[PDB]
Amino acid sequence: FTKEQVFKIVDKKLGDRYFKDDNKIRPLKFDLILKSQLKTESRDEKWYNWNELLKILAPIRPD
Amino acid sequence: AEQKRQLLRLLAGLNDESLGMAVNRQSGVAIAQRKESGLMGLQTFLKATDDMDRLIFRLAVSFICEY
Repeated sequence: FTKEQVFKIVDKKLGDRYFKDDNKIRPLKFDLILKSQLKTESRDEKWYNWNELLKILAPIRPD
Repeated sequence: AEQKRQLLRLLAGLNDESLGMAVNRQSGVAIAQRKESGLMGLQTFLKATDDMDRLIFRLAVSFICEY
């Protein structure tokens, strides 16, 4: 995957957080952990995580 | 005859008759919902219908974005 191929798929913030390089994704050996889950779309998973996080953070820190 | 009459419903995946429960399980269509699983025996047929619907809508989007 080239850099312009990556930036056509992901958002601008997700691309800018990783590339601070040499125009290539270079993951190391001890960097990633593989966790299995149910196949769901990314926006639905982020919506459920946002919902549980806002229901957790309501009594402890409202601001 | 009664045994084969029950086995006819068994062999077509209509065992675990919860279709009336399954259609009331599809009332929640709120924002982000899954299949809300009922049956298991007919799931091959539902999956083949899902894949053909995905191919149909890919071709329909390719026609709409072109004509």
